[PDB]
Amino acid sequence: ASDGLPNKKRKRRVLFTKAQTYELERRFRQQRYLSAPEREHLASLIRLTPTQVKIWFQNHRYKTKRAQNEKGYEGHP
Repeated sequence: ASDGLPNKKRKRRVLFTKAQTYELERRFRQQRYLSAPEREHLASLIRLTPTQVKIWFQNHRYKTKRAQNEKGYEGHP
């Protein structure tokens, strides 16, 4: 459901719920990038790891609205 899906694409995924997807998309509209004093505070506020938040903002800047998302695609980021 959150760590699994009945499809064949990617494999290994991340699939996050409505608190997690809310905060990540709302910084992706107003910002590009978010530095360590405020990025680690966003990960402690929402409850995730520093390495999964860092590579979420890495994979979202990658020509993303098609399945040509060549390096760093965890589903369809």
